[PDB]
Amino acid sequence: KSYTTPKKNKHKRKKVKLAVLKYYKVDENGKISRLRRECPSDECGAGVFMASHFDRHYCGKCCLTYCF
Amino acid sequence: VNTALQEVLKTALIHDGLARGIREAAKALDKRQAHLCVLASNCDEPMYVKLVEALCAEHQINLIKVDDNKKLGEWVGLCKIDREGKPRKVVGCSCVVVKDYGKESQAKDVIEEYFKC
Ligand SMILES: [Zn+2]
Repeated sequence: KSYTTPKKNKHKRKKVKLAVLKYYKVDENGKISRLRRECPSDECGAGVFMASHFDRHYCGKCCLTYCF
Repeated sequence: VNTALQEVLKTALIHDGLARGIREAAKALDKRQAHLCVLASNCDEPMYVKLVEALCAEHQINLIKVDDNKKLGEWVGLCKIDREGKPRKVVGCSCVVVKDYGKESQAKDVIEEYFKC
């Protein structure tokens, strides 16, 4: 049943409520001015959102990390 | 209007042409695919009312007003566990957009006649 080495947990995804509010920035106007950019590759759709990082910009399902 | 909307959502669930979910609604809005939607206004939403009205009145999307959001999850049938009874282990939904394929129905014609006028 139990073992000696401690079991490392599998990365269960966290619980975030109303997440879309930090993706589409809410300005004064009713325009969806989103700071998250758009992936120029046509293999992935425009809906499929990318990754937001600090020294790079990983794309969607294209597996192309558009670094600086 | 009630039987028409229930039958339209029923046949949309039959054909599975609806992209349910706020995320897939954002996919359809960014991909410019929006005909009609279901919305519940004046709820206990702390910030979401302005956001959903901003994403609704931006790209000619239909408007409908429902009282609260926790009963919105019964039209599309989210938590229909034990269908032989009133569902009880249910959470609600914010909005459901439907890309309708079976658009021709019994009274959706006069619903869109109201919508266009
Ligand atoms: Zn891409």
